[PDB]
Amino acid sequence: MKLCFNEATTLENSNLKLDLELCEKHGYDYIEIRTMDKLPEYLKDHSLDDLAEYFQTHHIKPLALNALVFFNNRDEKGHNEIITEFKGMMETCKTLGVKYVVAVPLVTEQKIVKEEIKKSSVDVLTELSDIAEPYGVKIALEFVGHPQCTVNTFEQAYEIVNTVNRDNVGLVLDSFHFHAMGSNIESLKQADGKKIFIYHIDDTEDFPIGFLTDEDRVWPGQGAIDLDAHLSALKEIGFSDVVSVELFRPEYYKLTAEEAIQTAKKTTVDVVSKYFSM
Ligand SMILES: [Zn+2]
Repeated sequence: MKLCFNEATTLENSNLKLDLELCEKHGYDYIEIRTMDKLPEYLKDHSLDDLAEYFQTHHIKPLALNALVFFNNRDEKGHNEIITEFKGMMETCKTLGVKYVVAVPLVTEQKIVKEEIKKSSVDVLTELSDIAEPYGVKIALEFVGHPQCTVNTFEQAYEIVNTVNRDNVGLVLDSFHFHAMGSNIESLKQADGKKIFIYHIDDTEDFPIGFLTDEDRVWPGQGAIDLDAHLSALKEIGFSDVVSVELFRPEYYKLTAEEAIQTAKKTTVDVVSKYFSM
């Protein structure tokens, strides 16, 4: 299983240029690039070709672009924003050789029946799939374990992906999100491992579901998530391609970029290697 770094982990104490240097130095195989801040920032004094050249000349590679944000249940205008951004991301993936694009469900206070959220998510993901085919890029749906996220549990997200039924549409299994709204481990055990594109590892303080937010995450193994169950299930269903460490804890932004990157690696490797050869 390959090791990947998610820039959220050093959101406030690093930048893409530094993340690349340190992740490369510390044996990471992949990095997930943030499109809403890290990449634009990097592009202020670098070109996409510079970045493409970097990947061509170093071990580390770009696993995915992070977040086509709020793709489902949008009005005409919002849908336009989503499609326009995804089309733009396709060009970026092509230039940098990126394999995945993570998609995040709509977060809203509006109550929408599940069948409406499903129909919209399936229709939009199918449209994104159609767009991605000529680029060979795959879409990874990351359900978010938040009470205001329209798709917040594993089974709901899996049902959507299975209904889309496209080889280039899968899931991002994030341990925190799985735990955050109480997804059932049995649902994961019965899932097709091939539909899991990316595994985001993390952990969390033991607050009840509904109260949990991303700032509550802590390093893998230092929290209350039954990671043993998650890892055992992933192994059982055949997933084993990659694990990316994603944290949003303010506390860790107080560390240097390197301390965070090295700690993210050690905690992740020490937990995951008990189930997978890395
Ligand atoms: Zn995640």
